Amino acid sequence: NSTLIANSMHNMAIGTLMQREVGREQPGVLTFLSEQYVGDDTLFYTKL
Amino acid sequence: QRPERIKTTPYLEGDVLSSDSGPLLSVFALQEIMQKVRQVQADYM
Amino acid sequence: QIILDLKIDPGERMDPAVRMVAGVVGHLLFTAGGRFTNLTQNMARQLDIA
Amino acid sequence: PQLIVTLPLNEYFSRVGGITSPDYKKIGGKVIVGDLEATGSRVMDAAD
Amino acid sequence: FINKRIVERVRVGQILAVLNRRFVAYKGKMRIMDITQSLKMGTKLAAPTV
Repeated sequence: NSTLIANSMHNMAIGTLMQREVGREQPGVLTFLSEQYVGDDTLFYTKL
Repeated sequence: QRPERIKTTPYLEGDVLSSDSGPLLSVFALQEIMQKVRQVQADYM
Repeated sequence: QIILDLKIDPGERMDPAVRMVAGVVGHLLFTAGGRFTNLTQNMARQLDIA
Repeated sequence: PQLIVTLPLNEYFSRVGGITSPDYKKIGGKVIVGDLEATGSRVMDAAD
Repeated sequence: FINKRIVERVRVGQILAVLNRRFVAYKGKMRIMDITQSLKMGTKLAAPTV
């Protein structure tokens, strides 16, 4: 009864970890402007 | 055995979150200091 | 023998109310009197700003 | 028993039009699940 | 004609006669680091929203 919510929420956690690690290892190179989570699909609009 | 741990009211009684000791905290502090100095030396020339 | 300092990490975002409450707490959790100290002057300035 | 707990979240996440900036506190607008075909046109809703 | 001492015939007794500059060097047990990039390390504070 909560498959989609759980999946999108888990993807939110995954994206948070991804942003944290890319910020820690390579500071300032990539800045995230928008994050998009739907199903197992993930999208990012960023500035390089 | 020690009177200062006697609890007569439930105000000072609470849930247990975690537990630590000296042999863990000493190596934890050493690890923190070494990690800090290594990170500072690695981030800059 | 141990002095605290403020840490910032660009990869995280948090509710500013947490910072405000932490700034309130730091004024009565630590000691910076005339005998010894527990925090750096920069951390004291940050707590005052908070 | 699953429904008893999970009903309000399925109800809540149906809304659309949230802010998706990474520095925004609310996580409601981040999830695009449910934010599809609300207008009814593929070209209109996906103009981003 | 050039008024410079490019090539000179020098005796062996005065080979080491050109030691007149004062040089300053740092100990090998101390470190030298550049902190120019440390001036941009900072974080922003977001205004609270209701």
